[PDB]
Amino acid sequence: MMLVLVLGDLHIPHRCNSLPAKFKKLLVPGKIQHILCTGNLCTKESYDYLKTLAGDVHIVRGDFDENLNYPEQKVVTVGQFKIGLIHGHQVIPWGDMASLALLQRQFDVDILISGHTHKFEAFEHENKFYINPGSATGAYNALETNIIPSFVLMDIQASTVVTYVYQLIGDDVKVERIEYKKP
Amino acid sequence: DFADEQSLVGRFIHLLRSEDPDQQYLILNTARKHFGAGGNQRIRFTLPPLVFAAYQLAFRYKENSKVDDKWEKKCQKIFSFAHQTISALIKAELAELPLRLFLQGALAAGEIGFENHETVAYEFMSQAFSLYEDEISDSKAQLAAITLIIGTFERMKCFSEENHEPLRTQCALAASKLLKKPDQGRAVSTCAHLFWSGRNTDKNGEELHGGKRVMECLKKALKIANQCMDPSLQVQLFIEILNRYIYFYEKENDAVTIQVLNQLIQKIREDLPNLESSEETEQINKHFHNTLEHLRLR
Repeated sequence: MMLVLVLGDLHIPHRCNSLPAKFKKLLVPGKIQHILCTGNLCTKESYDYLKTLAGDVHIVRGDFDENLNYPEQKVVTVGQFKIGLIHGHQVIPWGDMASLALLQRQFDVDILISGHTHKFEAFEHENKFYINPGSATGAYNALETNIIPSFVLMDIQASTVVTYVYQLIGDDVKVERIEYKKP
Repeated sequence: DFADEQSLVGRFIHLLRSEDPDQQYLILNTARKHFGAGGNQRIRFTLPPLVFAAYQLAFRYKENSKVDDKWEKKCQKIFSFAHQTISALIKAELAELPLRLFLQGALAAGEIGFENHETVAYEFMSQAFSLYEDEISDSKAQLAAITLIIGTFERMKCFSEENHEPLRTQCALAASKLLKKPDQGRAVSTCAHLFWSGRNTDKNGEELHGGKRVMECLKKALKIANQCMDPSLQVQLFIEILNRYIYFYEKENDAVTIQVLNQLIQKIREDLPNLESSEETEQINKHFHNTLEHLRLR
């Protein structure tokens, strides 16, 4: 039974210099066996930090990442789950559910991870699961004047996922649980 | 080396946001001058954060929006600063980066609405378009760059029809003119969205919902499909244009008749079969099936 970490849109050092203080205290090596990164962390400096928390890291190219060597989108299988990854800027309109869904068909994935909007989202649609970690650094975004730092780690036992959303509201770190199981 | 001042700028940018607003513009300008004498291979990592600085500071000026009476004037100056900083990167023979930074500026000016914000936003957009024409030649970079321009323009609602119609048409042409037939087709259909969800200040906040124009867009897209001249991609481009039709159908765009969806699904049936068993050929069936399962016809 494996747990995966999902984050992105860190935007270091374009808009932020690092992940919030408390969050750093929660992400420590050993616990994570997988990492799916949506966003543009931008600097390779942030790729290394990621490479710390775990060894098997998956990253897709964001609209501001320096290294052009990342995949526009990638499909990674995690146990019984087939998961798609894409940054989001390629989905028009940007955070449109119908457009994300249209994308799900083409990929043929059970779960679809994307970011770009910097707004955490975890919902089910026509027997499929959609997750948007948000911005681990609460990175600025012209469309939304109030961004909330956050990441999300899911736990897969078998054909059943439980995604934990980590938000940074106020000082304390609130949390929320959401479960999804293959149709 | 040429990027060893990045971590450095991170702190700077971070702490900048704590000093008071009128204080920041001055500090941001000297940080510019300072890094400005840095070189040309350096400003690439150094100046961008300052650009986002400007943007965030532009919002800060508004959030102080009744305590100051010249906040709209400060915003105009800070956007003039960003325009400047970005032009610096172009001089240092950069394109991709500056094109995206102009887009961000366009979005920012749209959202803030200080006075003359529309004029500024339009300047930032055409400036982005200029880089697209002139400096971006690679086919791949194009599809990505034009798709980013369309996605950005689609979120903006500040333009008056007098400005929206030009950008709107300009995207369509850019799209139909891409290097390859494949990219040409995907892009042109993506423009569909500009005529449906796009918003001008004339319908008083409402989307134009031009079912008619959305159809012609996907129509031209189809024409592009029939020429792709390749079994595998030809069909694959058909399945995509089909899902796109569906996107508008389900949004209750009267123009998208069920007959049209049928004609396209049919053609796809008469072609999907002639493919060599592949890791791909199989996925194009799954894709088509997913699409048909979505329509409940499977």
